[PDB]
Amino acid sequence: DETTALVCDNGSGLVKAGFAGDDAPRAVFPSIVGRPRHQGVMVGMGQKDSYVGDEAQSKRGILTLKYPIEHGIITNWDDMEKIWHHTFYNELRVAPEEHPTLLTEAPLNPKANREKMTQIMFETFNVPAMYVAIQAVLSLYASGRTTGIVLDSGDGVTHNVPIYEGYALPHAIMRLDLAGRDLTDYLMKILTERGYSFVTTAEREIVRDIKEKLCYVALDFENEMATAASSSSLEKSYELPDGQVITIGNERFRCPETLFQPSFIGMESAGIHETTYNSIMKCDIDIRKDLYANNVMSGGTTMYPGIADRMQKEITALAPSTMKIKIIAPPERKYSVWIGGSILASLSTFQQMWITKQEYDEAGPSIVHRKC
Amino acid sequence: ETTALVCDNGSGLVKAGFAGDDAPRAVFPSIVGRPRHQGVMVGMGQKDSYVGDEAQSKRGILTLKYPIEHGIITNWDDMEKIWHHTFYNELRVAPEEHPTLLTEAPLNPKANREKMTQIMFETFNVPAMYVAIQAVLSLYASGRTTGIVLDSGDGVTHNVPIYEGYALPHAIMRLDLAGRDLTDYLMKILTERGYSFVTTAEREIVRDIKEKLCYVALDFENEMATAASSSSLEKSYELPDGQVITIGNERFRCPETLFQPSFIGMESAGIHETTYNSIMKCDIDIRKDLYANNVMSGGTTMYPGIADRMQKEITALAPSTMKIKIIAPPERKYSVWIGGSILASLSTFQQMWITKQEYDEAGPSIVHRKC
Amino acid sequence: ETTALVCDNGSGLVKAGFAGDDAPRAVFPSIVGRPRKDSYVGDEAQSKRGILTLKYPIEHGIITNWDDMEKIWHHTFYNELRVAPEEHPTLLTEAPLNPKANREKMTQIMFETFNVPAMYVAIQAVLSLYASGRTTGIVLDSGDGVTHNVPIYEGYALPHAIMRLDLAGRDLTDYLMKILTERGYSFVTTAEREIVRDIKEKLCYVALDFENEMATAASSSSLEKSYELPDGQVITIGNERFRCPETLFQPSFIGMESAGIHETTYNSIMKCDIDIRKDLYANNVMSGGTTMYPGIADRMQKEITALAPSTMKIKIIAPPERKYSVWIGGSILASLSTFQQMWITKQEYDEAGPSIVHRKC
Amino acid sequence: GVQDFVLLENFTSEAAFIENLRRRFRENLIYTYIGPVLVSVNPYRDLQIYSRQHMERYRGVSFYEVPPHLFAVADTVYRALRTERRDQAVMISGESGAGKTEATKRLLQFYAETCPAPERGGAVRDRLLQSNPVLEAFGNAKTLRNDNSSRFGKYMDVQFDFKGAPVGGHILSYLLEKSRVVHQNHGERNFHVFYQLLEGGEEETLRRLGLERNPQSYLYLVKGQCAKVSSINDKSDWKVMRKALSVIDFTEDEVEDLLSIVASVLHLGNIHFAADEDSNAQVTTENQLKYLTRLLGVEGTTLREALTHRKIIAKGEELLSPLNLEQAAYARDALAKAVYSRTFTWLVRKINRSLASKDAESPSWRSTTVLGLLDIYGFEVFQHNSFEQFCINYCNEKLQQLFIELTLKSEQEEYEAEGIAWEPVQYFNNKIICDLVEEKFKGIISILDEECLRPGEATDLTFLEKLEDTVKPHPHFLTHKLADQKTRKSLDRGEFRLLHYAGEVTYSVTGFLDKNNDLLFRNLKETMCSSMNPIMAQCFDKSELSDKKRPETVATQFKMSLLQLVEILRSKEPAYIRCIKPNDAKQPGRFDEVLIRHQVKYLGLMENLRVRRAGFAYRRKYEAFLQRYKSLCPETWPMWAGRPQDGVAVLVRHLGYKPEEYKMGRTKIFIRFPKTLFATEDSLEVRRQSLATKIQAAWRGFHWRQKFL
Amino acid sequence: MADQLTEEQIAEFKEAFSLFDKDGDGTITTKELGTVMRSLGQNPTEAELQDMINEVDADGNGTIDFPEFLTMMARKMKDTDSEEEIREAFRVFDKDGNGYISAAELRHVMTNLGEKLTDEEVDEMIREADIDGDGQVNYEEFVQMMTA
Ligand SMILES: Nc1ncnc2c1ncn2[C@@H]1O[C@H](COP(=O)(O)OP(=O)(O)O)[C@@H](O)[C@H]1O
Ligand SMILES: Nc1ncnc2c1ncn2[C@@H]1O[C@H](COP(=O)(O)OP(=O)(O)O)[C@@H](O)[C@H]1O
Ligand SMILES: Nc1ncnc2c1ncn2[C@@H]1O[C@H](COP(=O)(O)OP(=O)(O)O)[C@@H](O)[C@H]1O
Ligand SMILES: [Mg+2]
Ligand SMILES: [Mg+2]
Ligand SMILES: [Mg+2]
Repeated sequence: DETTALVCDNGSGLVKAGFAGDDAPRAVFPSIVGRPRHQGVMVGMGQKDSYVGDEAQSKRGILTLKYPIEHGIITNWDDMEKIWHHTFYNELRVAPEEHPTLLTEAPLNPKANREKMTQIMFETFNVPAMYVAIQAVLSLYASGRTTGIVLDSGDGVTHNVPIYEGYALPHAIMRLDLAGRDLTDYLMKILTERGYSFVTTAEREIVRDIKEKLCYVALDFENEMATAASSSSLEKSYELPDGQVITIGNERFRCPETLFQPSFIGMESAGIHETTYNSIMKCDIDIRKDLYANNVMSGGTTMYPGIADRMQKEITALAPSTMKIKIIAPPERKYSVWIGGSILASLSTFQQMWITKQEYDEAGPSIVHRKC
Repeated sequence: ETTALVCDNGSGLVKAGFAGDDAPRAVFPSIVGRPRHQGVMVGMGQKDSYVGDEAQSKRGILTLKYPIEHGIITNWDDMEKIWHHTFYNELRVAPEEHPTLLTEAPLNPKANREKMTQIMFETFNVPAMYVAIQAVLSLYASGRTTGIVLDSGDGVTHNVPIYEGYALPHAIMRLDLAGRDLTDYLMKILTERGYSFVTTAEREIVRDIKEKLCYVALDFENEMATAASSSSLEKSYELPDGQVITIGNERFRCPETLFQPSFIGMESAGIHETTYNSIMKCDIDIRKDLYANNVMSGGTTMYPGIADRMQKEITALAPSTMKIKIIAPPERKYSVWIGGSILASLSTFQQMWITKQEYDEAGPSIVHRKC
Repeated sequence: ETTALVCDNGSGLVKAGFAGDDAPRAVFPSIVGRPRKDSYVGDEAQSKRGILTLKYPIEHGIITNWDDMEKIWHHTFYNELRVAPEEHPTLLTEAPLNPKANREKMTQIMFETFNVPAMYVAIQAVLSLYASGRTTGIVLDSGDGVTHNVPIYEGYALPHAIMRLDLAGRDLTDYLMKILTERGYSFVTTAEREIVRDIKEKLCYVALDFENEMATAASSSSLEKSYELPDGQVITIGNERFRCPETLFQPSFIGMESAGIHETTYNSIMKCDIDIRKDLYANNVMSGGTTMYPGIADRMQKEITALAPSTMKIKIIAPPERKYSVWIGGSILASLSTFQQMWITKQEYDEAGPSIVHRKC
Repeated sequence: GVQDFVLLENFTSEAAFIENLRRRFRENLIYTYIGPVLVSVNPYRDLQIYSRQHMERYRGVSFYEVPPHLFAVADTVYRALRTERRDQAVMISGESGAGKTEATKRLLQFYAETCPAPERGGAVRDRLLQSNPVLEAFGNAKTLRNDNSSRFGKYMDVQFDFKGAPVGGHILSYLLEKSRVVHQNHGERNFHVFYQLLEGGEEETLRRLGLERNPQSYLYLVKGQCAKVSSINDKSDWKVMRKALSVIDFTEDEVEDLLSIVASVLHLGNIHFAADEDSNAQVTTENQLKYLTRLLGVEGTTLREALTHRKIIAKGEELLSPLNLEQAAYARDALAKAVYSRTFTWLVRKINRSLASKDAESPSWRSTTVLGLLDIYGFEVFQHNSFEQFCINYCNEKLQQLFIELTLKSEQEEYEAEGIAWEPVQYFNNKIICDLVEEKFKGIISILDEECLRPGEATDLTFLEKLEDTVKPHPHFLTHKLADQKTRKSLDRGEFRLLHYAGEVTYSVTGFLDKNNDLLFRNLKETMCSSMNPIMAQCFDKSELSDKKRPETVATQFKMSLLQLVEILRSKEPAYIRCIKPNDAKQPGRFDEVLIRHQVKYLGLMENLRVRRAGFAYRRKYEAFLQRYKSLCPETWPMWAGRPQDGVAVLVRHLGYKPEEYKMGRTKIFIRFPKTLFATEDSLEVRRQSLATKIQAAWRGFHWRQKFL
Repeated sequence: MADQLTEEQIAEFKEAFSLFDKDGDGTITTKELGTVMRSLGQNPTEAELQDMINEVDADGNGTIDFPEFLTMMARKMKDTDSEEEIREAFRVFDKDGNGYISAAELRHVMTNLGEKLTDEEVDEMIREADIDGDGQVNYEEFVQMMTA
């Protein structure tokens, strides 16, 4: 495509990338760089120093896999440039020199994370203009709403942004460094109870697939525990890559329950239901009622079966009995940040919001803090 | 032994002792701490909970809680542990011997006094008690019959104008922003350098950073420009595990919230405007003397430069012929204590204490007739 | 009599005795050997190993052969300690992140095979703090089958900060069997694996700087040592003495992806709360037999000093009795007056079945 | 006043007991009974009551007939050793200065002068008594209460053959307060031998040992700050003590070995430990070790190691593990306590083997039977009480439990044997407070044994906090936390109160963990049984290294050794003498009621009287009762032709006893109120007028026919 | 009533009485009734002799006649004290029951109790109650002597 914007949701777990004005991301792949563990022994092949995304998942038995993003912060900048080069050259197949690029970020991130995204886009990729949107603000453009509280959860961050009539309330923004990778590390810990030992970075990706397929949220957790103690009716099974069958029971709701009980992974924080209610209770007069009725959910760790019924129950239990608690959890919610980023980057009134390379030449990487 | 006890039940620090002392004998965090984790060593002598300096010493294994929020007691079962610890562990007294002076902020819920009164007479069996107002006690420590007191605690900031010993209760102003809100905002602004503090134990580390490194800028936009252009304002702090923090404009962003409450997203006027609005709500004949007697007290007034910025800001609000003075004594963290030791030693005030006879005659509503 | 029994069911050695004692009475390899009696256990299996296949019923701290493990518990009680277990409450041990069926089947065999009056299963690294005299510290326990880290503060475990590594003394014995083939020595049978364990126990040590000991061993014979095999042949070994224990610090020598014991210790400390870490750095406790190498406390101190902030003091508690701190800690625990309310009794097992271990332990 | 306290009309009154003691003592009647027990009040005088004419008066008649004397107990216990031929104890009890050593000397004087081989009996007496300065020097100390209090239980047999002749004796020492060797409370000294050596010792004697005569030069002498006091002459006492060792057949080289142990104990307390860079202990001062390697006779490289390492042995490998400063101080103090209590056990063995039978005493020899004297410390309440008072008062609790059990059992088995229905007595149950101290996983000693053993920074206040949590609802326990606001004025923080049989006692917990630790590791024992010193090579033996247990705490060793003293005392037939010091001034005639009230309570004499009285004051076989009182009832006089029981049955109708005042057993009459017995002996007193009248009329009817006609 | 004197016994009592009568007036002194009765070996007490004299000293003259003496003799002869009774009376004063009493304790019970022995009666008693010189009386042999 010739003159469109690029929208690139660089989440902690997956890169989701595409053009603005599309319905969905063209490239969706793991936010992973993989490097070989072993020495190559047939000196007769083109073997890379490193592999990215779906190259690396196909190779992963011989690789060690590393995520450059952890808790929404780019911890390795060489591996992140390898991911962005793969995203543009291999996956989208674009010159980024020709496209304004919308990036996304969690709220309450280190300021250095935007400045280095900015510096790398203008100095390395020679992007003509660039912007960094807050991820939970994007899921409202996808929802067709000016008002709502948004729970967004990815691989590394859960965050709660309340917005009323198009205004964000930045004192009421909650952030929880607990999401999909934390629930995966806790499922690897739980799986040891049946003797299934997963420890390598490739086995972390096997357990990530178990969580994505078998796990669900209990409507009443103690009644599901009582049901799993007294029957096999909650047990399911999983063929591992080498043909071994796992069988799993209460492990499949104890993993997701860590969202409602952060103390399972040793954290002191309130659960996602309390964090959502506490973010509503930080807000103004007429606006509490409209946040309860527009409680939007976003990002991949909101995809467990039953999590909207659990959230609607737990928030109904905290809020007044006359409030209409209503949870917006669409089927497409796994891509809601990218979908909403496609809308933002398309809007006529957004086209003056971009940081142009002229503005980055006048003032250095610190330009993001004025513009975004 | 029948000396009066005094407790300044502050929102963040208990400050307690006897009338006729110069300073509190007990000064400890108003916290209860409960084990977060599985107790694994047997015979250790572990406890269901810890209080004050015990909880502040064991933070990494405890969920810390304050039973007071915004100067209101919100958890009475824990507030009883703090009072029991005050008498039995810190002061080492029987409360049944000593008339007890308590403190609270103005514009509090009426049930807070009644439930303080009931707990003192029915749980601690005190012979008598009284509930003084914190900013009124702060004029006793100053030796003044006249002035406007800015008292800023851990939970509440309040302004009380007094003229010749008469409070003007319609001109009293309260602002539920103080040192805990500044700590929660310092936790927010510290994430911009990537320092993440989130647990109730880390909230105490951020409180200690706030106490040691923060100051009030004489012109915030000029200090922001000084930080944007040099390292000269940056200071390091070493954390409990030896990691070294460094902060810059965060040192004056945090305190400036008192002058700009919109940093918390609050609509309210700043502490300079709230002082001037409280003076302007008084009678015209009393204002000249109130401007010359701004008494600052409580630990949230302890920032370097706050008496200079507060004088500068009130001087720009008040008429150019007025003689604005701010009283910022080195002991101003204890003026509610020092005031309570004075207004408990005074002979003319020994008729004022609520006796257990009057509480038995009238029930817990007696505080609204006596205080 | 009727004092408590204490068994460290180690992967490689049984240590067994009574809660009143300084040290275990029975210390023998956790082995059953069969011909090539129908079977021999412990020191009789080592004594006859030239005509036997020797099998360990524990691998990586998990009991993998229960009929052989009953032979070892029977040998412990009736041959080695000379007791009836029906008369004595029994303290057993386990690694932290084991399968649940391992405890339940321990528990069932104690109450239904050995008719034990009461028992408990304790975490090995938790016991190792009692012998150390400490209620705060991070314990690196490392035995024949498992290496594990448990951080404890003011007597509370931080169970999310517990780390496990399925690499210890047997993986090093199997690595020494591999790297000794480079000099031309071939050790293959289950008896030759025990000869190589006896070499590893006498010749190996941990280099304080691996590239500098590799440069030393490549430039002189000053590191070379000699071992007489049981038929009177002579081994010479050099570079291999510190190459083998280096695998605790570079697990990639096994082909494992894991971080070393120094990094795995630091990763536990950095999973604990900020306020805890200073006291954990001053209380790194080492226990179990693979912490017995010459130079390993100096290497662990060097490596954790480099990972930790420069103002922290790192101390490493590596007692001379390291190999027995789990059993010594079990003797202390089973002797505490407060612990006597914490046994699982047969009256509770007769109500709850084997599932009782997860409520009590 | 009444000779036997079970005849007291208001036997439930402490003030009526103390008034009858005062009335008898004013009258110079220094002895009373309580059933078979004797009470003695110290006369502070050479009263002629012990002279030969009283020995021959008391030889042959029991405690149930002759008026109270030490020689009534002496006869009773000796004729039991002739008649029942079960072995015997007399327990001498009460305060130091209450006359316990004078009672012990006069019991051994009676068993010398009244027995059929007086030259061998007098020799065993002299060997028992001439050993006193030595046992007192090594085993008494100055306390806050007395300048010469015994700090051990001292047992002394005289051993008799089938002929009732003394063939030998024994000495055994129990429960020595060995915590004193290394620590003292303020105002208390160590055992007397140290100050006696430093002040009394010769120049070469001191010079060969540690030679500085100032006692503040040694840490183990000065913790109580009491070294010089005008009432004690240490110089003069050592010149008497050193001669007692010569007279009791210690050769000069044994005394030089023994002084070398006493000076070794002084040097051990002067060892100071510094830390390594690893916090392991190192001995800083060579100057104590320069002497200890000569005086203990051990190699200095071995002793340096044993003071600073604990040795484990596992799979035949032996593993030296280093001690931290707290463990190295406890190891130095454990060695000093062990080396001192073992040289005292060796002194008692070396004395005791000089008392043994010279004839073979072995089959086909006919029989041998021992009569013992046990003298163990009384109950102990001071201004401040601590770990040694707790042990002494637990010992006395456990002996009061045994005593009241045997007293109650003796009254119950009498009423059952005589066929009287047991009228119920309710008495202070000592079992409940022994269980509070000693019950296996919930008593104070077990909670204290846990607090010395368990990991982390355990403290005396942490031990109190665990007692408060685990003893909690118990009726005989209290602390400032558990106290109500009224009792919380009397009882401080850092203290617990036990309700004992002798009343409430309050223990300060400070030093409970320091005094209960006894870390004599096998490494120290192995070092000492390798010693070149002839005493120490007998005190530590190679067979003791076969024990695989951890070191037992002092309270555990004390519990076990006290349980062994109790099972010894259940096996013997016990008699009891209970001693009262009538004022603290050592003054004749003065009865200090306030001090006597404490002693009568400490001795538990009111609980004894209650349990001994039970249903009825007095009982006697009808055969004896009828012969005394038949003269009041003419139908029975001068002889009754029927059974004695039926003769008493008519006589008590003639005297006019009411049906509730008496009962009739199988062979004994029982009298309920001593009102009835006294009104009967008063009726007999007015009837003696008639008996004299009859003799005078019979004399005049004869004498007239002698002087006339 | 209960017993009656024989004419020969009356003549033997008159023969003994004649030594005190002497002049033939047929009468004895009121202080002397005990002397004439004790001459026949009777054991009257001083209280019995006072109770006797109270009924016969009706009109003075310091004396009592043979008929009233013989009447008072017939009163005393009904129920005289026995050998076994006087032996048992000493057995009640014996502190041990062994058959011996001290001369000092005999002097006590003969002079601190009623109807006291005079110092003449005590010292002449003790002179032969001290039978073999140890200071004790075998009271059973002393009663076998005294009942002769
Ligand atoms: N169906 C699912 N059920 C549970 N977890 C899911 C599901 N689909 C994706 N996830 C998890 O959610 C995370 C992906 O969410 P996403 O928003 O795409 O992550 P990120 O924003 O960090 O790139 C991963 O941890 C993934 O395993
Ligand atoms: N040096 C300081 N600089 C700034 N703030 C301080 C300083 N010392 C204490 N504070 C803050 O003051 C508050 C405690 O003040 P205080 O008057 O005692 O409050 P309260 O009465 O509510 O308990 C806390 O938030 C504390 O962090
Ligand atoms: N001196 C030593 N040097 C090196 N390794 C040793 C030494 N002593 C024992 N080991 C090794 O320690 C391991 C046994 O440790 P142990 O604590 O007894 O393990 P476990 O509890 O699992 O049985 C064996 O692999 C053994 O070879
Ligand atoms: Mg996402
Ligand atoms: Mg305040
Ligand atoms: Mg082991």
